[PDB]
Amino acid sequence: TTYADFIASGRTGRRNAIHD
Amino acid sequence: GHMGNAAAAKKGSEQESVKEFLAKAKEEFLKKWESPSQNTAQLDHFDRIKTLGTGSFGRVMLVKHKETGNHYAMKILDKQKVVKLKQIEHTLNEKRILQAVNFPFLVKLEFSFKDNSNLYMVMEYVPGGEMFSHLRRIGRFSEPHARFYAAQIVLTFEYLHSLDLIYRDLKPENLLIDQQGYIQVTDFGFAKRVKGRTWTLCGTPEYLAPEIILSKGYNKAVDWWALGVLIYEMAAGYPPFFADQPIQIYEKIVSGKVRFPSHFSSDLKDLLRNLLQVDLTKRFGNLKNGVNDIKNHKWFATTDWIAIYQRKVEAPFIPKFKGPGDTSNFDDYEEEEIRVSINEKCGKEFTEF
Ligand SMILES: C[C@@H]1C[NH2+]CCCN1S(=O)(=O)c1cccc2cnccc12
Repeated sequence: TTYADFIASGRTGRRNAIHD
Repeated sequence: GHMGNAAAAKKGSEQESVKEFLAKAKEEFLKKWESPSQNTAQLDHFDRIKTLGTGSFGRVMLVKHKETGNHYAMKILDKQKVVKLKQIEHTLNEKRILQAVNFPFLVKLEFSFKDNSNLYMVMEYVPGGEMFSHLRRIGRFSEPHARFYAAQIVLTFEYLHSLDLIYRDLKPENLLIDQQGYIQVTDFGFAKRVKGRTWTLCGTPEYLAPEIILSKGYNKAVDWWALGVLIYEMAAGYPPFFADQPIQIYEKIVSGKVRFPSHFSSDLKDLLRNLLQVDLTKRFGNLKNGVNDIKNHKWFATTDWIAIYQRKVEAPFIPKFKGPGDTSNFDDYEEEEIRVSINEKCGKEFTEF
């Protein structure tokens, strides 16, 4: 499911900006 | 047509009154922009309590003013580290913006000063924590709850754009919730005052507009794209474009395809298709009717824009508040000393601070 895909992405935590 | 005479007259008058407000707001902004305030307090006026946040930017600490007992959030930047990370201009610009703007959903800079080692921006303490935390905990916001927050961002961008400020840093991580449940925008390091186009690759992958990814010159329409991403994430619990790695995220962003959860209303999907519009000639917020295409959209039909601005709407969610100085809505961080060298560092660079 889409939710499961989101969990699998590894990008559920706070996201850094590009420069970081 | 869609409106009878009374509704059309009321809307027209409302839109003209926005123009009048923005003209005065610009006059006031430009006075402070041209003559910025400096050196309005010093370090020993404050007790340092606890670290509220950290990053490459430095840290933000909860502090207490010794005389009043008022709490504030003090951003501490090491002048030498700012220089090393090539952030002099961004740091000066952030402080200049913060001391010049005035809007109910923009955090107020209450004091600023510097010493031999550091720069200090003392802001109102916003005790409800990041929208991010609440969103990940609750999972997703109902459409009315998402709409309440979205309306505040719409008004805030209407204000900033009128000042020729592009924001470029919208995401739930950068939005705080105050004691009344309203939003505070705090970070202005990526904001830029430009009337036309600009070219810097900056922002957060999930929130980047296609024209940024594609190395185009771009304009304030990138903020309206980012609003679409934010509304989607608030209402779904996850953003519209995600993947293991940024490159794959960018492919999806530029593709012109977005999919929606089955619980999204038709009104919400129509708004999002018009915000998450890859074709700049068609994106809401970027057409002849400007911000009115957003404010007058069916998804916002129940929104009383003036009541939101006046903070007279009852918020759908109030963060737990155990009193002044309570930090329970923020994470715990390792506490580090605050060194003030006996020798001034990077003085010329930061004369304007
Ligand atoms: C700069 C960091 C970066 N991470 C994203 C969120 C913004 N913060 S913060 O939560 O530490 C914060 C910044 C400014 C004013 C605040 C006022 N009250 C609390 C925290 C405050």
